[PDB]
This record gives sequence, C-alpha cells and structure tokens, in this order.
Amino acid sequence: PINIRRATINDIICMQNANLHNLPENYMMKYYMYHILSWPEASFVATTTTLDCEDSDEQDENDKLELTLDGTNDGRTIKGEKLVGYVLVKMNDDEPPNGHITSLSVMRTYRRMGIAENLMRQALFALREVHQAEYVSLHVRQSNRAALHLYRDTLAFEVLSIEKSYYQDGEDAYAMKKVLKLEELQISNFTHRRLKLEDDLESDLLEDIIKQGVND
Amino acid sequence: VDSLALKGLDLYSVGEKDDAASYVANAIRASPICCHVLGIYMRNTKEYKESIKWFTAALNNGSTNKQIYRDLATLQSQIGDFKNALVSRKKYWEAFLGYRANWTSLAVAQDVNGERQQAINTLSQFEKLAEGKISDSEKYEHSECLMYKNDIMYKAASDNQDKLQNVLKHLNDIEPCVFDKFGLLERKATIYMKLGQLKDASIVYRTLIKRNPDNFKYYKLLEVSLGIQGDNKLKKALYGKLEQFYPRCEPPKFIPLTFLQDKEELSKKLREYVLPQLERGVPATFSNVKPLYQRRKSKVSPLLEKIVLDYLSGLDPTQDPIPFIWTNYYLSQHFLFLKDFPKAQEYIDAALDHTPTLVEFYILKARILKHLGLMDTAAGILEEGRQLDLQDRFINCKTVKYFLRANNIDKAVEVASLFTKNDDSVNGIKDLHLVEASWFIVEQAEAYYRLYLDRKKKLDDLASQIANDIKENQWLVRKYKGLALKRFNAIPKFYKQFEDDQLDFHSYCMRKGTPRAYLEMLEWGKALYTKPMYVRAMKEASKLYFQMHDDRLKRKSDSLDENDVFGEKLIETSTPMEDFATEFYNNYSMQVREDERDYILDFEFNYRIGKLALCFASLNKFAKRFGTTSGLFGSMAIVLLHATRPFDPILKKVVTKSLEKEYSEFDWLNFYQEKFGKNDINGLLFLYRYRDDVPIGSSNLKEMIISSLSPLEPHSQNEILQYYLYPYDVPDY
Repeated sequence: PINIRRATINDIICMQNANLHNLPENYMMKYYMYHILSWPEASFVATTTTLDCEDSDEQDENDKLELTLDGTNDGRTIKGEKLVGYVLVKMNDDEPPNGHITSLSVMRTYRRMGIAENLMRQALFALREVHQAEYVSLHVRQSNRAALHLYRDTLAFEVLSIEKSYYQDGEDAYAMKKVLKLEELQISNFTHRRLKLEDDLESDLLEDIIKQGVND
Repeated sequence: VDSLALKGLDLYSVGEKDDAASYVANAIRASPICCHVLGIYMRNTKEYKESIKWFTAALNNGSTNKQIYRDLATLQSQIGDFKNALVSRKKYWEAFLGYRANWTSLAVAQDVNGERQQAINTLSQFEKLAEGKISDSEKYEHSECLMYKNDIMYKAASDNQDKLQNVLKHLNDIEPCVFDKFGLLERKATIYMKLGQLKDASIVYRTLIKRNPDNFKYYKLLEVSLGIQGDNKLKKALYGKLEQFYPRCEPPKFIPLTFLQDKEELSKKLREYVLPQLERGVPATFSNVKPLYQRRKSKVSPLLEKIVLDYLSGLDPTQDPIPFIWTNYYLSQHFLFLKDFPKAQEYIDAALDHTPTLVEFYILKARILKHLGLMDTAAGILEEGRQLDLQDRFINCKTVKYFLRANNIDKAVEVASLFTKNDDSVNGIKDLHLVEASWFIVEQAEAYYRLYLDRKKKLDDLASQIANDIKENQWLVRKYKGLALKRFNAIPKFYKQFEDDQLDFHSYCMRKGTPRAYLEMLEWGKALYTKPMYVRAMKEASKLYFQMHDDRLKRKSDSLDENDVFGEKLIETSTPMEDFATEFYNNYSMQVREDERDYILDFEFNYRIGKLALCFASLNKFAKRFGTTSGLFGSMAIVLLHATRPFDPILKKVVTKSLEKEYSEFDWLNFYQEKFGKNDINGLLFLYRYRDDVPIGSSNLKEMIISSLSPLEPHSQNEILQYYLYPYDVPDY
C-alpha cells in the first residue's frame, strides 16, 4: 500500500527520481533543500517500501541475479522509502500571508489512488495551521483537465478569472484561489467524501467497541 | 603584498580562476585585510580548512571585524569542528546581541557540544525577553525555538519519570504558541508512552490519525497504546471501527490483511480491498498487495487467485474494457510473481490484444518473455513500448539493457545515445549531473561498460580491411570505456554538491528560525556518501579503476624487453587509484558505519596502493563477523600472506608480526580446497583476481567456478564469466 506523511530532508534526494518528473531539471536540488529547511512542516510525501529510493526500476526482492546479469555489479562479488508522490510547499517570501505550491507530483503508475488529493489537503491545512496563511493562488492551463478538476472541483479552489492568452502558445489560464480557514480544511471534513461516523477523541474507543460487538 | 591578495579575489570575482590562484599563491610568500581577503578567497574555492586558518589569522592580527566570527562558525560547522564553532558562536553573539538568530545559533552549538543545560538556558533567556507580545512576523520562529527547547529537555530526560513529567508540563504550557501541532502531538504521545500513561497516548494517537488517517505509523502506535498488539479479535474490531471513521483510507482496510486467519473473513477483506481498485483500473493494484504475497504467500495467493479470476469471469471485454484490461494486468503479475510464466504471458497478451496503447503492458510482457529466455523477443516488445514514450528515461534505459542481453549491440548503442546525441550533452548541458537523475546516469555507465567489454573481446579475436577493423574497434573500446567512466564520475558530483549546499544553511536556518530542521540537515549531510546509489556507483566504478591499475602493471611486465567529450582523458590516467580515492572512496570511507563497512573493498583498495596493514585490519574485522572458515576470509588471508614475502619492507614486517596470532589457522589452492572447500563463489572469484600473484592454478580454479555456476541457465552463466573472469584474463590495449 501507500503511506502518507510529512516530508523531511531525507526525502529530498528521493524527489529527483525521473519517475516523478515529466521534464528533468535536476539543478533544482538546492531549491528543494531551501523549501524543506525554511518551511519544514508544509511539505508531504507518499511512499512505498524500497531498497534505494533513487532506483527507478521496479526492483524485485525475489530475483537479484537478473540485476547482476544486467551489469549492476562490481565485477568482484555476487549476492527504505520510495516516493510515489510529493507536494513541495512554501510561503510567499518575495501582502497578506499566502502559500504557494511549488511542485505537486505523482507517479503515473500511482494514478487513481487519491494521492495528489491527500497530499494537497495536508498541505492546505498545514499552510493555515503552521503559517496562518490566508490563501493559496495558482494558475492552470485551459487544457490541463486533471489539474483543473483537482483544484477547482476536488479541492474547491474558486476560479477568479480566465487569463486570456496567458501562455505563449495562446492557451488561456484559469486563475484560482482558495481562502484558507482552519475549520474548513480539517482533514476529517473529507473522510466520507463521494459516498457518517467520526472519532470524537473523548470516548473510550476500545471499550465502546467491545460493547458494540456485544450487540449481535 | 596586500595588493597581490586583493588582486586575486578580483581576478576570481571576474572568472580568471587560473590567474587568481597564482596571484594568491605567491601572495603567500600579514595584514588583517590580507588575511580577510584570503579567507574569502579560500571559502569561494571550497578550501574551508584553509579559509578558517586565514580568518583566524585576520583576527590574530588585530582585525576589528566581528563578522569574521560568523564566517568562522559557518566554516567550522561545515567541516564538523563544532568545538571551535561554539567559541565562534559565543564571540559573535557577544557583539550582536540584538538578533535572535545569534541566540539560537549559540544554543544549537551548545546543544551539539553536549552542553544541553546551557543550550536550554540560552533559549529560555531569549524566551523571557520575548514575552512582550511577539509580532506576527516573529511568531513562527518563536514556535520553532519553543519546540526546539522541548527537544533538548526531552533528550536530557531520558527514561527518568520526574524529568519526563516536567518535559510534558513544559510541552503543555507552550502548546498555544506552538504551531507545529503534528510535532507537538507526536512528542506528547511519546512522552505519555514513556510515562506508562497508555490511555493518554491512545487519545493522542487517535488525534494524529484523525489529522492524517493515511499514515500507517499512527495506527501501529495506537495498537500498542491500546495493548491489543497481539489480539486478533480486538484488532479486527478496532480496524472495523476505524474503517467507518476513515472509509477512504488504506490502513484500516490493509492492516487486517496482515493478521486475519479465518479464511472467509480474510477473503472478504481481500475482496473489499482489491476489487474496487481493479474496477477503477488502478495500475498499482498488484503492487499494493505485493507485501502480502511476500509475507503471507501460501495463504493469500490462493485466495486472491480465486477472487480475481472470479471477478474477471464476470467482465464483458467490450463493455467493461477498463476492469477487463487492468484485471488481466493484475493476473499477469500474480502468475509472474508465482513464477508461472506461460500463464503470466496469456493474461498480459489478453490485455495487450484489447488495448495496445498502454506502455505498462509492454514493460510487463517483456519481463515475462525475459524469464522465458526469449531475449530478442523481449527486447523487441520493450522497443515497441518505447515508441509510445520516446523521452521516458526509465524505458530508454531498460530497452538498452534488454538489447544488450539479446546481444543486439547496434540497437543498444542507438537507443542509449538518443538523449545525448550532441556533444555527449542533454539540451546544451555537458555535465549530466546537472540535468539527469542518478539512476539514468548509472544505467548508462553500466550499458557503456558492457558495450566496452563487447568491443574488448572483438579486439582479442581480431588479434588472432582487418587492420582497419582493429583500428575501428580499438577506437570504440576507448570511446565506450571513457563514456562508462565519465558516466560513473558524474555520480559523486551529485552528492558533493549536496554536501556543499549545506554551507549557507549554517546561518540561514538560524535567521529563519528552524533549528530542529537544521540539526536534521547535519545528520543527513553526515550520511550522503553512504547512500545506496552512491555506494552502487562507487563499487561499480571501482572495477574500471582497479583494472586501469592492474592492466598497466600487466602491460608493463609484458613489454619488459620491447623497444573531452567521451572521457578519453579519464581512462588514460596514470593515477587511477588516487582518482578513485578522491572521486569516490575517501568520502565514503570517511562516513561509513563499521557495521556497514565493506571489508572486501577496503582490502582490495588498500592492497593496490600498498597500505598492507590496512589490508590486515580489514581481514581481521571481516572474520569477526563472517567467520574464519568463510571462503572469502581464507582468500584475503592467503593474498595478504603472499604480500609479506613488492611492498614496503618495514611494514611487511609489521603485518607478519600482526599475523603471528593466526598461526593455528607450496600449493596454496590445494590448501584452499582443503581448509575452505570449493563452494564459496565469492572466495573463488577473489582467488581468480590474484591467481597470477599467489599463484593459484587458473585452470582448476576456473573449473571450480564453473561448477559453482552449474545451477544457472547457459546464457546467464556466460554473462557471469564475461563480467567476473574475462576482464582479469586479458589486459586492455
């Protein structure tokens, strides 16, 4: 399965994996350190288990010799956490406090797992809670359906305007903004979306369960 | 005098680096300003140690400039001299009291030097100074220093109950001013656990789960706090309840899969977990349950096979195309994992037949055909997959490797050079570590290394139109070897840059107020040269470096009587061992943990540079973990013993007297076959690399090695010999 948690410095090298980038700009690494060491509570990652987060190959623990046979060897001897997504987040630091999604990325093979959504909800909540951010703005190109749906529909960003010919190729942009309120961003708000019990944090959970089971 | 120094800094500040150096170099053959200038120059050129000496000198010559202590604290931090950074931090603090940054950085230095109470007092004093309702732009930093203080009190508390209770009261007091709630709650729960207050902990874990119900770790800690970690009935009920709170999340659905024993209940939870993913067409479905196949194979395999075959039997291929193809994709992976390759191919073919536009299917089918030993067909299929996304790095590399396995040299070369068509560059960038990720680069290094061995053999055969062919091949051998070495050498640059990126953060984190994050960066930087990818690149590059050394000596003995874009310079080096050390090995050795240290590598490295007492140390430490009957141990000892007979005289003695206490444990192979047996493949390979040294009978040795590889498929065996024996048979050139 997939795990969702807060990014740390130990994640930033894993973020460079070519499976996470459409076009590779690997000179951004100091910029990544800069995020993680300036806003250390704002960024989140999605992970599965691995031996080397930098290895792009589906590495089969039960077939090593095939790796040696591929030249992955030292010519001398014979026989962790990968990111499947992440959100890199900052406060605007160049004006009410506002946050900025520097980078949102999910492996295509981990599509349809709700990863971009789960990551963004954590990031939005963090921006409000940790930095008291008042809003997040961004632009989306007119043809980028996945992104439009995620921000406008799933995350309920408001569309302020269509920026005409925003892009050099003539494409319009959707200028979007989400006003951040802590009570509205609480992750428990969305636990039953598109489908309602919740933990009250005061009840004795294990006791209540034992008593409920007694009914039947 | 001062003029020569400032001349250089100017020169560097322009870009004339070489002239800068000589100006500075002979300027040395002084003024506070002079020392300052040089300190700056040495920093700019990454001579941090030198920079520290020159900055200290500026001060010792009556420099009035107090910003020098900040320069020192930065440099001293970077090189790990925290004893002296503390002094610098204290000095700088005294001259610039009005900036919280200098208080935090002093506290951090005290904390790192083990002066925890002093660090605490430093932080507490500023805390008191900043009660006067801290402004909104100062609140974040204040929250961070409050939590950082708690960190130090938490560590100091250890397991002491009274001390822990006080850390908790402090934690509770600072909570309204701490905005890192995840951080605070996780700390709160941990303290609660250590106090034996498990019900309190469980409340916090339930709070953490509600804040992020997708984090597996909170669920496992919840179990321990509830004391039901071994209770299947109660765990079942717990996760059933948590599934109603959090129906979109994986941990309540997945964790019961790891412990349920009732066949019907497990089948049901497996169905509920897997089938909605298949119906959505989730490519990762199989990957998501693979850990269950890995840890509960015999139990879960039969259940999921039935579950997913049943599901498939209900799908209309034309009107349920997405479930159909992704269900076939799952079953293909299922039977591939079970090593039933014909069945795996049937299911992948059904998905491909239906929908041929999806790369995933070509990748999986090519792997299945590989396992069926159909190397050309597998490469062909992967190549079709490659046409669907010609810029994908993963499929570009995998396609190269497959054509190489199929011994299709021309196609491997063509596909491998796609992204580097011009000037061995990607889009104007010469230095690949600035544009590609480490995996693409190491894969290229390996591919070129293999392309190099291919040309190397063709040359040997030509030795036994033709002079033109030899000329063509001699040239391809250099090109492919250089490219391999050049690809490997890009890798260390990745990690050197990360280490050096730390420099600005020794002060920037203080100013931003992120001391906790800063300390994590420092631990991170101390481990950069031990990462899997770094270690992989180092060890694989090492065989090129060892062979340039070994083969030069070979050619030397051979001729005892006789009268840039493709890395040509790298492979003509006369100091291959020093090149390996400076580019790869020193930084790794400087950081590696003793329980992670590779003693075979250390032995073979120091053997080639003559340091024969390091060889002994490596041999000894190895035995202490792997035994004195291990084939590898016996091999190293034998080679070391022979060395005590070409190495430094006054140290062959030292080793011998160190080896005096291995006295209990001439044909040295026969001694090997009798005291160590002939089953340790790594022991045999080790002898093979030094067989003309000991000596070791090469024919009998090769036979043993080939016997030990009798298990493997014939084509695979060949590839092993090509990688592990060939390069040591015939010298390059």
